[PDB]
Amino acid sequence: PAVGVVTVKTEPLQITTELPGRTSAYRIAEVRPQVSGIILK
Amino acid sequence: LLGTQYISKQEYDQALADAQQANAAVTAAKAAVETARINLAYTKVTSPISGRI
Repeated sequence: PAVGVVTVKTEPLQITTELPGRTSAYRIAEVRPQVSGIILK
Repeated sequence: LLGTQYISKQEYDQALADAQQANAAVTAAKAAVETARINLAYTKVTSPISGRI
């Protein structure tokens, strides 16, 4: 009986959440006419 | 009336005052008139562009 052995200790682990998501500008503005009428150009 | 100094330069000032502003009121008017007329121009819808309707 001789086996490869790895004695266990405390190992700091920074592995953490890998979770979902969607992305957005910021920077996610719009252009809304504040003056009404016909678009000339 | 100011040539021979028959009024008050003050007075003439006042006269020009309205005569100044008066037309401005006119300006306030013609600006006004066009406004609605413009709307009456809005009525009778103009194609803002050209092409097949």
